[PDB]
Amino acid sequence: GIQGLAKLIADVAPSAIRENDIKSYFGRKVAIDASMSIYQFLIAVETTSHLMGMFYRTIRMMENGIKPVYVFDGKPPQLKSGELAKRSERRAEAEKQLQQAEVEKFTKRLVKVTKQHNDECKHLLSLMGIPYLDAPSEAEASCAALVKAGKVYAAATEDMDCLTFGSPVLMRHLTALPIQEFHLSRILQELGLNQEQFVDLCILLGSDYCESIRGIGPKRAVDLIQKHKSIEEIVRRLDPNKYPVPENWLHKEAHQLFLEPEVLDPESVELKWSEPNEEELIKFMCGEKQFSEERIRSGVKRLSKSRQ
Ligand SMILES: CN1CCn2c(Cc3ccccc3)nc(=O)c(O)c2C1=O
Ligand SMILES: [Mg+2]
Ligand SMILES: [Mg+2]
Repeated sequence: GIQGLAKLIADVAPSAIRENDIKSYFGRKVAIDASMSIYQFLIAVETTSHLMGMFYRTIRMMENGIKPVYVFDGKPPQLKSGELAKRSERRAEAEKQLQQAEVEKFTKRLVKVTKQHNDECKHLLSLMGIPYLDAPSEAEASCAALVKAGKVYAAATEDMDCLTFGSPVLMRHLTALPIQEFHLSRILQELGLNQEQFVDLCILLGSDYCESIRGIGPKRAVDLIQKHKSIEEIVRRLDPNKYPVPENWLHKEAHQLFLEPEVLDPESVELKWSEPNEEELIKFMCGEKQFSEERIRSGVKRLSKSRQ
């Protein structure tokens, strides 16, 4: 995510954020960041919470006429050609910050979406008749591309860096309370920045891909981006003794990653929603995952009715 982005937009561009009832979305298609959704199900208060949340939160969407397409993460982006970055390195950064102390905040970040979580959620979605795509890299980047192409109305994720990846519309809290909807065009207009400049502001705010300048906070960053437009222009004017830039700063590699990310082909995708398979759903959820037969049978019934 982008450190303090949702709070900064609430201060500078409040009219880009709108809170709406889930009843206002009947008939809409959304691209859900499945990796972040599974993560959110695992951290809420062996485990089957990933399947429980996937089954009941998807049935709720279908009961409110929302048609979801789940997008799963592929390989992590590589910023340098010499090194091999792994998503577990971010969880290692979260473990250092945890033992220092916001204690609960860093405890959530340790949680891994395992191989078994992804495969069992894709198995559940197939039985339910819900389509899913595998993104070549970040699912939030592919959710944004599906929106730009007009394939779906919005990207549904808790990840603010979906705006950084260019998603025109971002819906938050769909798998949780009203839906929080962000409009990128309105954000860019109120800040007086184009997408390239917004990506550099997000870098200075704090992203998962590189460091941000120590000493330059959120208000100072907006100002410096409004005046100088780029990070290369800001660094060439900062006092190197007052504000030293990070050593071996990957800000250029992070910028390219956000502007031209590796995304799925939206035209290769032919979205279909099909009838749930009740017999195979009971055998998997109850027979294999020890779920209550009556609670599953009831959910499948609500889901079948939602289509017809
Ligand atoms: C599958 N997950 C796991 C959680 N997650 C987070 C949350 C986080 C932040 C920093 C280190 C670890 C996890 N931020 C993202 O930016 C992000 O993309 C994800 C994600 O997709
Ligand atoms: Mg992210
Ligand atoms: Mg993600």
